[PDB]
Amino acid sequence: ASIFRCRQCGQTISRRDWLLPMGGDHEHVVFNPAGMIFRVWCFSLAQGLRLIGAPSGEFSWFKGYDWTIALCGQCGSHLGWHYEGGSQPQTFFGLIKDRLAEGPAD
Ligand SMILES: O=C1C[C@H](NC(=O)OCc2ccccc2)C(=O)N1
Ligand SMILES: [Zn+2]
Repeated sequence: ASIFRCRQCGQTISRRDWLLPMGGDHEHVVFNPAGMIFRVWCFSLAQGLRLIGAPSGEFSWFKGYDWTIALCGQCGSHLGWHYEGGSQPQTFFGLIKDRLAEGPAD
């Protein structure tokens, strides 16, 4: 089983087997209105995160879902976002691939 950890501190976050094909693919290369560019990978489940702020629909990369910022719960690195449906209760995470390290369970 392949595991995703926080690249900064090694906190365990998610699993390759939780990748989620939102819109057809887990990977979305996106930018926010301020011009920050991210390679986002969608996961159905994740742990080790602290969510901050209120949910927002602003410029959501996944139509019909609102986002909340997700930090590493250990080190405070910005690891991505939590998404929740605006009209149904599904949830998932969009995590910044380059802020994760993928490797074996060990
Ligand atoms: O789906 C989304 C999430 C994303 N939000 C965003 O970039 O908000 C600003 C921000 C929050 C925290 C760290 C960086 C930028 C956005 O514009 N669309
Ligand atoms: Zn961390």
